[PDB]
Amino acid sequence: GSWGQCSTGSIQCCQNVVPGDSDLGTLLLDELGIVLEDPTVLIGDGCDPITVAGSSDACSATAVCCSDNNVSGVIAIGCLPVTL
Repeated sequence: GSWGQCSTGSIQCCQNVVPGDSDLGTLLLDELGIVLEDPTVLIGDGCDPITVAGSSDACSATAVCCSDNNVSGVIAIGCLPVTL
């Protein structure tokens, strides 16, 4: 079993990696009623936790690592972009 290399939090594969203060990200989290302590974090909309494959095909959109655990059901908060 392999999630991904990152001890900064949890690894996931985000369909939308957008800044929380981004036009996109801000619109998204506003739709989700998310209170930001740091709007300058990357929020990953459409983010599924990577716990399958354990290979290059472990992510189809964008590989990230979220430091926060608060998910609205599909998003991710505080994600750092990772690859390989």
